Amino acid sequence: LPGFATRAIHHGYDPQDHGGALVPPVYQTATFTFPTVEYGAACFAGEQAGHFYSRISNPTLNLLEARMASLEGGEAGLALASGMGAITSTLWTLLRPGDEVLLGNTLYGCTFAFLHHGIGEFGVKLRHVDMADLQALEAAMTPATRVIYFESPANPNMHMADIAGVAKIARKHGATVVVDNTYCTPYLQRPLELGADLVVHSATKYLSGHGDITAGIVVGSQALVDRIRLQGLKDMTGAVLSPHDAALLMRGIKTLNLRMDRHCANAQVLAEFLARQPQVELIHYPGLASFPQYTLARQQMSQPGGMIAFELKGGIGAGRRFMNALQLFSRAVSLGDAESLASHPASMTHSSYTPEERAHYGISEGLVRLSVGLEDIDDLLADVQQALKASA
Amino acid sequence: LPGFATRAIHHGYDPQDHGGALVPPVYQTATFTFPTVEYGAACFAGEQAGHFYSRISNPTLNLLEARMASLEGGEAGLALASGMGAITSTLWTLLRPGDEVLLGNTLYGCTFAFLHHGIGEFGVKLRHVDMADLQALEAAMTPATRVIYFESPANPNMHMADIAGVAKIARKHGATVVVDNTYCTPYLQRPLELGADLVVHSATKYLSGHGDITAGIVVGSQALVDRIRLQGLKDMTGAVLSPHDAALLMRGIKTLNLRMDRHCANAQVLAEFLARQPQVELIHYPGLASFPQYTLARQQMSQPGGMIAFELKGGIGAGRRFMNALQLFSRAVSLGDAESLASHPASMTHSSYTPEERAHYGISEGLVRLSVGLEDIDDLLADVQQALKASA
Amino acid sequence: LPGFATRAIHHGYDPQDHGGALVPPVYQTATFTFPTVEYGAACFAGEQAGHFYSRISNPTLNLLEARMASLEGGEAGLALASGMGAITSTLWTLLRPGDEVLLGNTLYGCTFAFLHHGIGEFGVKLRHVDMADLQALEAAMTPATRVIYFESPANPNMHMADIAGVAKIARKHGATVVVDNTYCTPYLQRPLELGADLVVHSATKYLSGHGDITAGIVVGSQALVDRIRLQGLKDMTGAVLSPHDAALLMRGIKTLNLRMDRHCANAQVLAEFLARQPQVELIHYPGLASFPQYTLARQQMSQPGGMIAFELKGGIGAGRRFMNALQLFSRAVSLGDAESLASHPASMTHSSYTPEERAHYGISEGLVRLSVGLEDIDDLLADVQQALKASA
Amino acid sequence: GSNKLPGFATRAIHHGYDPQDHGGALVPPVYQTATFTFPTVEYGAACFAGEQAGHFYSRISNPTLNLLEARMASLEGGEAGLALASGMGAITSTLWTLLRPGDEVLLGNTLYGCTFAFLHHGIGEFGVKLRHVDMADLQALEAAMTPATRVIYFESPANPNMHMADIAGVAKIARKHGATVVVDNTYCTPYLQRPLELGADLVVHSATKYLSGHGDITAGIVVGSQALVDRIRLQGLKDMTGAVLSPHDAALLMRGIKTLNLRMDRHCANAQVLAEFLARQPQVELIHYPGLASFPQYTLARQQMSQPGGMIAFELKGGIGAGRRFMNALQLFSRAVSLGDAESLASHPASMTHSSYTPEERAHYGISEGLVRLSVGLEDIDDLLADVQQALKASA
Ligand SMILES: CSC/C=C(/NCc1c(COP(=O)(O)O)cnc(C)c1O)C(=O)O
Ligand SMILES: CSC/C=C(/NCc1c(COP(=O)(O)O)cnc(C)c1O)C(=O)O
Ligand SMILES: CSC/C=C(\NCc1c(COP(=O)(O)O)cnc(C)c1O)C(=O)O
Ligand code: MET
Repeated sequence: LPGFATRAIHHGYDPQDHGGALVPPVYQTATFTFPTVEYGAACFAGEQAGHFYSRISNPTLNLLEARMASLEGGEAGLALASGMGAITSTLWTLLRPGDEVLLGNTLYGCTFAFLHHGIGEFGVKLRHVDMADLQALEAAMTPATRVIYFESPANPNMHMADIAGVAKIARKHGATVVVDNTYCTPYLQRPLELGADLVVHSATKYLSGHGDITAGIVVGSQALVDRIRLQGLKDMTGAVLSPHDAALLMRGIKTLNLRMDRHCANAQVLAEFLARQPQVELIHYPGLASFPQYTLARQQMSQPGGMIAFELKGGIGAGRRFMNALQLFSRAVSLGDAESLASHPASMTHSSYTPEERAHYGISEGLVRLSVGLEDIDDLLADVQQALKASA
Repeated sequence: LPGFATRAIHHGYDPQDHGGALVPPVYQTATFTFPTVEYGAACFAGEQAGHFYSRISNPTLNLLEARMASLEGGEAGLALASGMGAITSTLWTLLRPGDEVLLGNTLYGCTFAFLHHGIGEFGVKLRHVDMADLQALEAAMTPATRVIYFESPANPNMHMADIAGVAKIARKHGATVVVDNTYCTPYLQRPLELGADLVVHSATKYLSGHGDITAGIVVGSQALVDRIRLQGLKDMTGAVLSPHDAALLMRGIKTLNLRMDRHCANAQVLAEFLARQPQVELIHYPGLASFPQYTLARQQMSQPGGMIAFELKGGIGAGRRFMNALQLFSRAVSLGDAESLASHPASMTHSSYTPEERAHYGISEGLVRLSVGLEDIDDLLADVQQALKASA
Repeated sequence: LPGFATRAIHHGYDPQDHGGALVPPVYQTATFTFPTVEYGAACFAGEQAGHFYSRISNPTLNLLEARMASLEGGEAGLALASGMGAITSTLWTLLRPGDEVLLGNTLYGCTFAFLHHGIGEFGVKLRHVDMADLQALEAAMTPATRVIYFESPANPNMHMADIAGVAKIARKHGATVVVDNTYCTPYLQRPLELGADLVVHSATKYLSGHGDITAGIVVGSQALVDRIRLQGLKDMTGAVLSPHDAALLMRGIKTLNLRMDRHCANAQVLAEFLARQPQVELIHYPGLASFPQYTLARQQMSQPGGMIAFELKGGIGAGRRFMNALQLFSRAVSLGDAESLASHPASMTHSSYTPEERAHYGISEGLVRLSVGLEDIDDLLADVQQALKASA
Repeated sequence: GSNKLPGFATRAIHHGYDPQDHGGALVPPVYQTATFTFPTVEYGAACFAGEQAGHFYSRISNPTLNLLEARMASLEGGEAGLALASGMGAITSTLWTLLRPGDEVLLGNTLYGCTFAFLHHGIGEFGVKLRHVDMADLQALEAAMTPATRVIYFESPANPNMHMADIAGVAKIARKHGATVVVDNTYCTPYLQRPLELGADLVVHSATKYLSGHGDITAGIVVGSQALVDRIRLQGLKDMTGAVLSPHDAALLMRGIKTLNLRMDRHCANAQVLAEFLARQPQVELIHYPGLASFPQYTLARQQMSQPGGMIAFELKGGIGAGRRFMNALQLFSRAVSLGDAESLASHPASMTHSSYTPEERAHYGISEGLVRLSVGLEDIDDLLADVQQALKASA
């Protein structure tokens, strides 16, 4: 097996099948023609290998899918119009009324809304559990539990789950484990190699790396991915990725290892800085020895990532003023871009929650989240220092 | 009030607001920054204009949306990753368990599959009514009836619905009427002006015109579109259109009127030709007097369209020989491209129906569907001529 | 031999050669690899047929080139980064110091600048001559004359050249005739079929049709085009066209016929309107019976085009008022877009600053030129009408 | 305080763009438009003159291209930038504006093939005189200067043999005599070498190579003084080449420049390990890599380039015959021209990038027949070593 960087650049592509083109040509085409109608009819049956319509399958997208599967260590992949496209296409195809889903305690806002105000209003039972407390997860398992879905680390407090420990319990009771691996990427964490069945990404984030597309990835077994493609995507969401955006995603993926290395090194220095500052009340960063689940972090992630969450002593007022004072960091949702970003999740990413749900599921009101970018670390520190003075 | 072609080129855009740029700049960006966090909070709350995240809203998508709303005569538009994106996003937000939806007799494969094997399996009631028969429709209206959905003309037999007749009934019972206007386009038929509440398009087809993007549009009232954007798209499908694809779609729309004229002219000559041939049992083209619903087609559609359906005497076997001998037409699914396409809906586009579930909903044995393109008519006649000779 | 529109959609491409893709895939790639190095050495020698570097040759560019060659009735085509790309690459290849180039009396501004302040200052002789007047052209020929270069119609006064008469005179001295066919496009005029050796285009204009790319085309004999590719383009200009832009150009070419029909019908109407107005001293439009070269225009052009130039009685000040009053027409240089455009070169384009510094070649004082777009003619008429009233 | 210059990486991501000026878009929107319009026709008069700041036509200037231009200027440490359709578009647009019949250009001993061909068979045939000089030999350069000498033009390291020039030294001689110094900086990028900071007047790039980094576009850049870059914009590009960069391709180039520092770091680290491995090998006659002490101009490399780069040049014992068999055995490296891509490439200049040269012009101007050039990519170094190791086995 070649190394991660070699596969992120080369896997699934030989230039000699495409006129020698070093870069794969872009199949910006909705439909594909047939030499005979029996050949075309065989394609629709699955009996012959080929393409007919890009919503179902497209060669540019397939190469992206194969490459991402290789990177996650899984069998098959599916590319979609957004991260929400990944999650919704996936869960619509795996759940039906009366099924129960076990959720991580804290979730990305639109995932939470999808579950509670979307598929949960169509007869699917939901129950939130602390996926780091394996006793409690075991106790919450019923025979109607079909899916355990969580993020590790969680957006946005960085709460972790023991993935292999959860997978053990799901094997024991017969549930499908679905992990949102957006924050880490396959470069830092591979939930399929720890017993998960499916992983989902917002490829909008680190995998793209440059903030210029919206996209989603699903990786897992050929059996599960084929059902998500032919039902979730085809019929229930229609979240088709543009070949153009798929080509850019592949372009971004070729520097993933180099980007994550720099994201992680910048974030480590910044986290250590913030931990020594008088205005900071507390800080969640997996790379800090004070991180509650530091041991599990080093067990599961090869590096501590580029995301930091912290609270300021002065509460929401100080957080507002910290944020307005930033000149190099931009005030924006999203993450995993070259540009450093900051946000207040209660008023933004986690707006979809009520005040009561945020307090119950762990989204504080004075919390700020930083996506640490690829800028020079001295420039980012100088920006942060002066914003802390301004926060008071 | 400027004419249709004028609005298809200019509506919603003044070059003076974007540094004089004649063509609108492409906002290929996932996220948008805020000058203060208060500004950002306000964007999420809805109480101020601007942008935050392209899955919810993007200025390039907004121009397309506003422009499509003008063409259709609606208050608001929404752009999505595909036709199925538009349909599913619309229906996932309007319906809940115990609601009923009355459908047209014939539907596009994946719409049918979505309805019966997707949302239908989540506690929603389906019932199929002839939407030309107002007596039957009235007798199907239960107080659970929340939505009325149909194509007119229908894919692929060309069945018309009485849009003003249906809307009359729906206004009395408080039902929302949704019309898939893909085949006609706003240039030929505007269902909102005949009383529909929402129109959906596969913009993949005539609106793009060139077969290079997959895309969907929803147009209707502000209040319905706002709900479909903020629930269906945001939370339940994530069917986000690429700004790149939206700029290609806007580019296509700029020649819609000229393209539709030529599609219609070419298809008229070809339909009239196919009527006169001995190998043809029947034919469904709205611009022949022979067409069963000719009078209703003239009241809704300003021209008869680019699509022909027909049967050969010889049946399924003669279909194969005809299709396989076409040398200018291509054997492929889809429609509304510059290139002329030929399709066998049983094995291809309507494969999602079981054998003789096709026959319950009017999908014949030896039905060949043509999407007539923009090529020189004499070349299209010659090609069809020699193909009929080879089907003997 | 298939019709013009059929060739503009299909020529040189079969979907069976590229996985069935209806639309050709875009080779957005700088380099191409070789299976062995003997294969690679052959490619640079010209022995083996393949690809090595997009600046020299790219499959996406080749398809565009073959298609543009088919439309103009030429052996071969070359795609370049702009119309000036095409013109400069052509002339740098064909001329050396001491060679003379014979020039149409009026020329596009940058072509004039290139000839006079560029290649003319490297020892190449220039002479301007009326290319309608065969007596003076024959008298102007010298042994040094190697190239005869002109536009017909000539920007911006619509003056015409006798292409077949010029070619006949060129054949007697072995000189190469190069026609800028930008205004007409191959749909309206085909200078190669009237005896010219090479045609050049700003494909930026009508061929694109939508104002979103800059591109040049050269079409002519294989031997000439090979040399412009391997000398002009490769070494002397580096005016490489992006494959992405070449894909868009081909997308524009698919509606060239329909767009040109509409451009011309709109311009005929606006010309007939302006010819009768009291504010209008003089008008140049090939379709008007009063047009000085009406008979010659109709020998060479199948339709009279989308461009109009006219003179207002009030001179420079009236020109400004008219231009400033247009609400629908945009004040811009360029032509051939869906959007209607107006320029008033006496508010300074064609590079010159006073009366008498003007009018060596026919650029005047109250001359405004219109690129008549694809909008509804009643809207265009209304806009021109109110602008005429404001000009008084 | 605030008068400190931001770091290279910060400027490669941010310089010249505030999201506030474009509806908050984090990524600049792409101006894929040929033409721009005016609010009045007097405002239009001033934009072809140059009293008013603004836009009219993309072949002259465009907001997406201006951002790219200003950003590359910042990185090179020059006043202004220009974006063109290719490396050759940058070179030709520059030389067509600076030279006229009677002028002499002093040229580095070895040049990229199409640059050589442009000079000898192109602009040379239009009355411009040419002289080659070893630009590492400052005494020879001084001796070669004449009062008709107008431009000094060279690459450093040169394509394909890695020969170098003392840029600071050439600039000093040029200051004294009055010539304009133009350096093709393709190989190093502004991350490794900044010829304007050493005294050059203009730098040109094939941005097709490391700046893009991903092999999907063709593109050129010129950076220099405002006066010289304006002249090149309005004469070379506008009238003499028309080598206009697509705004789409300029957006991709900017996307690539955001990872230039990281990619270059990894190119150099990979090539260094690979060069040391090739130095130890029995099949290898010689090897030119600037990071080995055996490199003829080792101290000059160290003095001008902050890292040794991604390009290796070597020769096998067995000559051209052994080249053939080695290159045909590679399975991770690709056989192709170009360089500075994520994918590792191997080529053979005499039949490839330098085919424009005649056989005696290759022996003269330092281009051997058995020379094999490597552009070391971003793959895992153990995968690359293994591929080169098994390829040397089959070349025996
Ligand atoms: C409320 S707007 C902020 C969007 C952000 N996140 C998105 C996201 C998605 C969904 O992915 P798209 O569908 O690609 O966004 C899925 N999974 C995770 C862990 C995510 O963080 C944000 O973090 O700020
Ligand atoms: C025979 S095709 C090989 C392409 C290679 N070279 C490119 C190049 C250019 C020209 O730049 P575009 O015009 O952008 O290619 C200019 N200047 C330098 C120092 C270059 O290396 C090659 O080395 O293999
Ligand atoms: C399985 S092959 C599909 C190609 C065909 N139709 C699609 C279609 C859609 C769906 O739209 P996307 O989601 O944009 O394809 C919606 N509405 C209508 C009337 C449609 O015809 C076809 O061959 O008729
Ligand atoms: C730099 S002058 C540009 C003029 C414009 N391209 C025209 O067609 O007239």
